[PDB]
Amino acid sequence: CGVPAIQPVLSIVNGEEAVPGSWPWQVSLQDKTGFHFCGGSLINENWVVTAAHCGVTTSDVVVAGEFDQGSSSEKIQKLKIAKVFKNSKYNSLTINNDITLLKLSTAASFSQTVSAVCLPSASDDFAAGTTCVTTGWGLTRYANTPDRLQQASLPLLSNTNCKKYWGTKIKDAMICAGASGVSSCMGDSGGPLVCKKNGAWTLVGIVSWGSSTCSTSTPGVYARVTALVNWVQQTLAAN
Amino acid sequence: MRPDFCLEPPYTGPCMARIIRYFYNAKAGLCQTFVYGGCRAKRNNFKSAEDCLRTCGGA
Repeated sequence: CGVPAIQPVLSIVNGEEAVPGSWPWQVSLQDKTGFHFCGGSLINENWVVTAAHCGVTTSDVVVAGEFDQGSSSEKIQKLKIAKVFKNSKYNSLTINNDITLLKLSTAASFSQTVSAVCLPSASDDFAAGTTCVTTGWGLTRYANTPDRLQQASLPLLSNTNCKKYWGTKIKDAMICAGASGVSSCMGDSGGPLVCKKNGAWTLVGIVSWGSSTCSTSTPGVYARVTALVNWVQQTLAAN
Repeated sequence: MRPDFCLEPPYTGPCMARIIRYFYNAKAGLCQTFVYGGCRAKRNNFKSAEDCLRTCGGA
């Protein structure tokens, strides 16, 4: 996990186009017509982790190995969802514990462009200031989504600095990043916020919420994976 | 008469999803589609045009 066969090249609002297939765990969650409503991350061949507010159902599909959503010829994997596991602790009012697991009907076929992201340990400490990366097909301007996968490098923010803006809206299962000239935006939700752990890309956050206008000067808020990974492991073990 | 929430403009919310929902547009008299972010939906937000028209039609 966490090691792309195709290495990404780094120099979402104000992000940049990613190298095709360089973020193999990134999936697009679409309805039966192919409409992209959220992103997600493969954690293994049979499971995808995304945001709870995305409201995924077994009627939606997981699209893996995609780069250009405008290309009909591009080879991809449309995977059906067998069951959806929304964290029962998801708070629809505070948005805390914003995570959902998707169990695929048929396993994804891992390859050069399709593989898993690593999951952190509940005790992992990713320091504030750490430069991480987020990816997705969300709006690049606050409008239709970009056809090609975008990426952006951004720093993790301490809860103290994040609260300087969002105050008490920041809960224990949330982690902030950004306010650095880039911003996640409509369509990015459920997607990954990854940071390197001993050289491997590890899922530290899941795109959740933030500026209602996708402002690049405001902290972006993500579901804190370290606070939710035990639930992830327990769910996989029992299913 | 119809609920006043039917006269409120569509509300995307702070979440970053791209979910298709319907809202009643009193200026046109029809329910139109809009992008909902996934959380904190206001009441003029429906999963189908039919639900929207049955709740806000004519406002």
